[PDB]
Amino acid sequence: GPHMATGQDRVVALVDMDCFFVQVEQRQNPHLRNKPCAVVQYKSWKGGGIIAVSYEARAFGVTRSMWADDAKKLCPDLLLAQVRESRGKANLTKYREASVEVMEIMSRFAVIERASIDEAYVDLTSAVQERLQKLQGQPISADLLPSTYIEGLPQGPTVQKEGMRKQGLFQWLDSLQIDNLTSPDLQLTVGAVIVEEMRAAIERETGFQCSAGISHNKVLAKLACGLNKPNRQTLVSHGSVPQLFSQMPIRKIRSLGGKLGASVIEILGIEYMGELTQFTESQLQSHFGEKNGSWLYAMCRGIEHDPVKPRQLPKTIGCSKNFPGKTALATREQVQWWLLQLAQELEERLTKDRNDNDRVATQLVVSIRVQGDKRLSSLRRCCALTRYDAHKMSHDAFTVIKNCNTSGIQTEWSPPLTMLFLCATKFSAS
DNA sequence: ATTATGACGCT
DNA sequence: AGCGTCATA
Ligand SMILES: [Ca+2]
Ligand SMILES: [Mg+2]
Ligand SMILES: [Mg+2]
Repeated sequence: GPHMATGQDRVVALVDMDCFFVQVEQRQNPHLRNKPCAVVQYKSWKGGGIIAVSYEARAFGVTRSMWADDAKKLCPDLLLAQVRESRGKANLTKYREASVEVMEIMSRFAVIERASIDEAYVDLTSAVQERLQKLQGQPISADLLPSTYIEGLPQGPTVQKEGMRKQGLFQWLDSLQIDNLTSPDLQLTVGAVIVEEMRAAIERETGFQCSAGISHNKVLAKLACGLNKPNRQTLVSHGSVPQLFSQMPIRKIRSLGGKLGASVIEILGIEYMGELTQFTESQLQSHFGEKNGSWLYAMCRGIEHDPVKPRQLPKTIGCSKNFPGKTALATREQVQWWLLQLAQELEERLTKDRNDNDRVATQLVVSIRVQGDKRLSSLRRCCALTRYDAHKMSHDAFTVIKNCNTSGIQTEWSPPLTMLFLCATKFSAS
């Protein structure tokens, strides 16, 4: 009743760049614009592995993780851009720098949490309040929401996509009560107005297009963002949740796409998020633990409290290379040479990070994989990171891992190494 | 032979 | 600490 929290206290958005690495390459090379194209890494093995795909190329069935040679079978005219290679390995600097461009623009509008290289959560609660004041009970025009979808509308008693969008928008705005500054639906709507403006700014100042979700929390905002891509934004109201969740596979909700989601489905014998409402909080805790159970109980009702953390910079700076199949490292000279290549890229990124961001990493984490192990990482060891020097870091990395060498011969390395990873962590102000 | 990352949870 | 899970291009 009057004491039941509805999780409508905040306005939260999730902004996600459309086919990000592709857009970075298309800005640089106009010949790639408005074409089926993809970004690939390496080239020798099956034409390279695809890591990003334009919407034009997706229409042919091209996807992430596909070999370019196979993608070319679906899309003969597919254009490719290759990730830069430095020191024998893929180098993602261009994309990291493009990400910074976008994150800095978003930060002008509100506090953001960097969620990945191409997405950020935005806490719009305060900005919405401000804007509501300037508004002075004034109605919100559809013209202010030119790329917004209202999930679940239109409904009730045109055959084009943009027509449906506008019909839904009209029904929503027609129902809106603007004299109530505390109406959660109004708050979301003003949130959407602001996100339109943020998205226009990103495009104007970078050339990049993105999509966005606007709701009352991070999980719903993230889900909303994916509902209408590319180049559009979607508002998911509290009221829209029961219908939305009634047919939403559990695995679509962030954090349930893996083993836990699978167990929820298996143990409870359900398929859709909405079916969770029929269990008690204690029942859910009994199966999935205290934390996950409480989270599930609230989430299936559209409620979640994870804050947008004020963090625009990554917490770690890492460098990784796989050495698949026959390329696995089997000699000490090999292992040392590659530890050095990695350490050299790490040093470059760390030094730049110190100058830009006034901080210094203090821990070096070294991880390897050995041939045969099914896990992504076989062994993780840490040592002190006291100086930004590539020769030192690589020597230290070798020191922490050298005991892994089963070989009776000092010069040989067995079992061969299929992955090396150096990560700088535990930053302190400087 | 997806790869190269990056955040957070468990014990 | 070191391992595991889930997620990004
Ligand atoms: Ca994206
Ligand atoms: Mg993304
Ligand atoms: Mg993606």
